[PDB]
Amino acid sequence: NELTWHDVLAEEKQQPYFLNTLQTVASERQSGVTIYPPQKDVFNAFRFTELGDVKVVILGQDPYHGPGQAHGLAFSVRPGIAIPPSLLNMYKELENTIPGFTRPNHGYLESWARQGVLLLNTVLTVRAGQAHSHASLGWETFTDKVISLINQHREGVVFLLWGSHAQKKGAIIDKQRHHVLKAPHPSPLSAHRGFFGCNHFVLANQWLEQRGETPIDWMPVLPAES
Amino acid sequence: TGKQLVIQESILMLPEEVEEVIGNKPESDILVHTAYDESTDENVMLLTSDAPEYKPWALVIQDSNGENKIKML
Repeated sequence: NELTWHDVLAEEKQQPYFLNTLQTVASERQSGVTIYPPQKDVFNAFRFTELGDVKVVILGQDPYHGPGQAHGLAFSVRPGIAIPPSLLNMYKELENTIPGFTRPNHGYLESWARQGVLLLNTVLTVRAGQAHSHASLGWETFTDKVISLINQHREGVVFLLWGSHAQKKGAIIDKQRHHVLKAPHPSPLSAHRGFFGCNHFVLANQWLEQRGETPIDWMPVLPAES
Repeated sequence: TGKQLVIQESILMLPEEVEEVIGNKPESDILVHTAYDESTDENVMLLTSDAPEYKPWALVIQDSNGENKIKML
């Protein structure tokens, strides 16, 4: 029953707030301003991980306002861009927590995506070099819905909520229908004193096997094609 | 060589999250702009207010082991 990203997203795509958002962005592009996640990538998060495969959920704010960075997935960057501060620290927690681990050489996380790790940003677009600029367009009300549906039609999903903004704030899920772990943002300004000791990655994997579901390989891999 | 202090990311934090580190409390939302550097293994952060103002609030320098050099702007 009702099991795909057509879930409401068949109505939540017809809705005026959502339609207007798309256009207001469409215009801005065409108007001369270069908005960032290329229109082709904007929805990658739902493309690499279908509603039924969502095992873990990591919430991000908005995308990278720099050239060539963002590609539709939270935290992740393209195959050759400098690993960002917060993803850099995310690697630190893994390098220590997950004993099999060892650090990659890039911040491309499409691997985690295709293993069921939803890398969802709360606002989907941003203006070049202007952070949180599209924070008044409605992506949040679209993204809230998303989270609602997951909390409605799914069970046993792990939500990794980092930072007072992701955590709670805009994340009031059913504590028993799902597993909600909280911690401070991995940003250098707060990674230490709060984040670094949490074993979210390991814990998120301990609870899966516990349910029989296969664990997540948290080490980045690299394909491509052509 | 005079060139670019490349901000790599900008994290939005609530005032109470910042107070928790800085010791001072921002009268609004803050945007943590971070530039990395594997030369000195340093994290340069510029804390400014939410869009569209971006009014500089503080500057924080952090070293390889997490020590913070704070300065109010």
